[PDB]
Amino acid sequence: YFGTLLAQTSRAWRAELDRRLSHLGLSQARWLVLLHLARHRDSPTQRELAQSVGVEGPTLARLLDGLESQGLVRRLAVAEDRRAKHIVLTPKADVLIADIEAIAASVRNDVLTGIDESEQALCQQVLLRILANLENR
Amino acid sequence: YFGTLLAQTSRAWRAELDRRLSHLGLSQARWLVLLHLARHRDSPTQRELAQSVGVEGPTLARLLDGLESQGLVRRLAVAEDRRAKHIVLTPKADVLIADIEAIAASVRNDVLTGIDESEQALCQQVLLRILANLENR
Ligand SMILES: [Hg+2]
Ligand SMILES: [Zn+2]
Ligand SMILES: [Zn+2]
Ligand SMILES: [Zn+2]
Ligand SMILES: [Zn+2]
Repeated sequence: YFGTLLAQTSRAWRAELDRRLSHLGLSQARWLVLLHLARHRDSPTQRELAQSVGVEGPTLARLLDGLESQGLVRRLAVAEDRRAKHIVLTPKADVLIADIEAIAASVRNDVLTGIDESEQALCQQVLLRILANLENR
Repeated sequence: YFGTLLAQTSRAWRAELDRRLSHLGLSQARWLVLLHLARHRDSPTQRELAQSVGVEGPTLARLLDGLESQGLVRRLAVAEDRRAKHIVLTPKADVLIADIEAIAASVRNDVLTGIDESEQALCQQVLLRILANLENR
């Protein structure tokens, strides 16, 4: 049950990151929204962020209210022809994102212990094909 | 962001299974509880099932109320020295589980298209080490 092994490994890794991030009080998915904002250079729309964070739109709206309440995000227009609200991080958020990335790097280091760089690369190519098979549905 | 590629691939595969199962009206995780019951030979406790399905206990209790309401599961004692409630499938559930497994096999077939048996095996060994690294925390 290949799909089950993938889901279990993914759940275990996100549990471990949620544990290492637990001091930050960023409950529900909220730290994972921040992490994804930190990682893309474009400012996403709500629709784009929900896609990548992996959550329904109405769920993201609640997550975003939380982060916005804490002064970590704003919903803003970003171009003369991008008038919809885009989600942008604030300067306040930067000491926070720096810490979240450092902790996410720590979990990545530790969970990859003992795994060969070539085998990691091969594992990634298998996952990318599974994803293309799904996305090309 | 290896962890992100794993989570995205896992989310895409579970989305696809949820799509193929959508006619069965087994909303929230409920079909995934059934699938896990179908796949283990022992009857799990609530604690065991929550672990493997990947959900908090109180969340599983609601999922289970749903399935129990539909006559798909019972919570029962299973031994003279296993007096706690164990979750058992009903005979009613069998035409249902048969269909869910057939559909889960279809998704597995299709998402593995183009991926070599050796590379699948290698991918699984990488995931198993990541999981052991996490479980040996
Ligand atoms: Hg892999
Ligand atoms: Zn913490
Ligand atoms: Zn992202
Ligand atoms: Zn359906
Ligand atoms: Zn199971």
